[PDB]
Amino acid sequence: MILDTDYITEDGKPVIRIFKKENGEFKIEYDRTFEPYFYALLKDDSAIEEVKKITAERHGTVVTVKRVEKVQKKFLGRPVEVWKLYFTHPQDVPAIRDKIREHPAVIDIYEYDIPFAKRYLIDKGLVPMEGDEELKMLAFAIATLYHEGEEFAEGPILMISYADEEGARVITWKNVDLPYVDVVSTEREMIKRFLRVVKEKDPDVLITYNGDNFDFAYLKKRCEKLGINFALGRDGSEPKIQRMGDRFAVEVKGRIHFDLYPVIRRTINLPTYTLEAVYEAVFGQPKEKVYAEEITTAWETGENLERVARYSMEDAKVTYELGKEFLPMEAQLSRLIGQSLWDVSRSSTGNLVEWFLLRKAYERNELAPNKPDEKELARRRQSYEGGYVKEPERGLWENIVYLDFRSLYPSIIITHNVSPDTLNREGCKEYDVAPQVGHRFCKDFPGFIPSLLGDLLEERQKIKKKMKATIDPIERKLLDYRQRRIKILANSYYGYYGYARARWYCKECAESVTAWGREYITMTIKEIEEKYGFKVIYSDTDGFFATIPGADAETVKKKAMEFLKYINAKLPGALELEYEGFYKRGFFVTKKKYAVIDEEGKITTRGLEIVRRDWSEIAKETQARVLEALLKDGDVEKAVRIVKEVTEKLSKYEVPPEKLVIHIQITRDLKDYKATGPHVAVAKRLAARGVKIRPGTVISYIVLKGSGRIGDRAIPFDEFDPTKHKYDAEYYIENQVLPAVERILRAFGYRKEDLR
DNA sequence: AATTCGCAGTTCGCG
DNA sequence: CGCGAACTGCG
Repeated sequence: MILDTDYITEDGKPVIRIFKKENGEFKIEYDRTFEPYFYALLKDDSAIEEVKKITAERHGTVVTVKRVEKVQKKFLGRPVEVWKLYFTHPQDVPAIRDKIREHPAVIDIYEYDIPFAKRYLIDKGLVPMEGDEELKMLAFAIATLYHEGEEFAEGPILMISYADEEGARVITWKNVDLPYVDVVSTEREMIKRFLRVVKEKDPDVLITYNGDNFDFAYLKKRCEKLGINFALGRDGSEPKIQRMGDRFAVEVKGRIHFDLYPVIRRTINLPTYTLEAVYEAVFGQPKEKVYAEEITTAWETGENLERVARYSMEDAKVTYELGKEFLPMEAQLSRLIGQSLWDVSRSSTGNLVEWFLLRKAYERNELAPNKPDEKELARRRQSYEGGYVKEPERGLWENIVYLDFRSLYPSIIITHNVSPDTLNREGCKEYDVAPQVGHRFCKDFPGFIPSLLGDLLEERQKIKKKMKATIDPIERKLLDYRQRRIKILANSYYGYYGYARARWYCKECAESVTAWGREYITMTIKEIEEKYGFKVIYSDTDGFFATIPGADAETVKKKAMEFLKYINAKLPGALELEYEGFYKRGFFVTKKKYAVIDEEGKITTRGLEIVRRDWSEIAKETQARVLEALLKDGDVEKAVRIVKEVTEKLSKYEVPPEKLVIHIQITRDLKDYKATGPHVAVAKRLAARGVKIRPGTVISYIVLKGSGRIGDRAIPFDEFDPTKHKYDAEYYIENQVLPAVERILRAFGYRKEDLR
């Protein structure tokens, strides 16, 4: 199993290291034969010996073109000849590429920004995380001494906890009377003991929660103050702290540093991403938070350190359990994309698609288009029309079916062969023409993307077959993760086409996909209404809700099935309309906001305040209770009574403050805000006290009694003191609870004033 | 740093 | 000074 690749330099030459786990044994394979390269398109082929002779400077060393070679490649499906330029060292490419490009005899250069170690995985056809290897995992966490106003890591680390399959332990340098606590005499001894634990356990994976931006940088700065060689890497190196623009990321050579924090933020939608909230959401069990003020207080007084150590132990324990839950899924992502788990677990959609495509392009001798520079990025600013959204027939409906297309956009891409290499390609026998926008797509050969998509969807079906047939629980589950990752990847191609930073950006492809989607859904709506007598209540992009106004539940179901047989005989290629479900009742509030109830009483909500982090729990819970009384009991009277009891509890200050918290993400640097809403106001005051506020921070605040601007009486919920602060009961009535329920209960004649 | 589609709370500036 | 537009966030 390949874990990662990198390179080191030996006598001026790159040596690739392949880090592997084979038969339970860690191995480093060295490859001295791989040459960095990129491609150049020349106006005339005699110009090569001119550019073959260009040189650059790399702090000290002159940089030469090592050697050149003419190759035949495809570019967007058309044959092309280019010069492959080889170099001695990968750092030669950034030093020289701008000067080779600026040459008047060079039309353009290509594949000039591919990191050497990732280039190696692609060109050698190596796929990380393949095979039957069990990885040894170890989670760790730290507790630090924090004082408001101090610089980062001016205080000592107080405890280091770690956990694996054998249990969890805490190292600390004060006496704590617990069996899982190991006491050493100093902070230096604690770090050194932790280093020895990691060396002795020799894990393949180090799991942290936000270790990229807290734990390792804290450890590093203490190790600098204390004179510790923090040799965590299997090659004896220190953790390598890389700038990723906004934040940092930390590598441990020969291991996989698996930071759960970027993984969870991209995998689950939670109102906040504290370790306690993530653990409770994933496993359903509570985890108690101990705050920095309490930790520092316990350390300086020497009292109740057992509580701090138990919290520290539990941090490591739940980090391990979360690592066990999420690492297998990320390993399948790594195998599918063909890049290291470290990389893919820190990457966004656009990057992941692009790395998959670069590997496929290499496999097919397709030269990669370049990323856009500034002038092209501005040229790609234009938007295009998206999915069709019908204004709902608002209100309460009975006996509804939902019909939707199976994977509408992937079906369109495959059926109509939508790809930048087939777009208006001249000379073909056959074309499909996008409605409205008119783009033509050659059908004579499978386009690059449709071909990859079709392979993906076919592989996913084969995995589902192997899953049901396989006789192995571990294999069955890894297959499940793989088919889920394939679905996400296949569903990512449409948006990637419209992504202005994409190498294979194609706005014509993107808007042809949406145009066909609009044509299929609106034509299907027309057929069901005109030929089958349905009333379409609401429709959004790839599906619609419909009923037969005067009909009973069984009539609606059966005629829906008849329509499906009718319409699917008319739909071309991979387009397929499917029966998604029957809902006894549904309430449609606005576009993209509705709730339905199935025959077993399960309520599904979409777009409603109940799902949003920026609405208080008291409002969300009231909306939920109103929707239960309407959809399940058909009892408007009960729903109104519910609202009146909630508004009465608020005005008597009987609601727990925890149900009044509003969670809102900070999305940018605080000085970049043109306007200051309440969460920005809270964040700015926290940053004034020295608190680290970065994009992605979730501000959790409560609105206090007073008047004027909400932001002027908003405070972090952590600071809420029910003895010195009064929450704004009227604010949570008038701005939270009543707005969330009013738009539902208006359909039955009630105004806000009859609910207070 | 996937897309376009959508709703709505807060703040503020304008007649 | 009530109203709407801008800003903002998150489905």
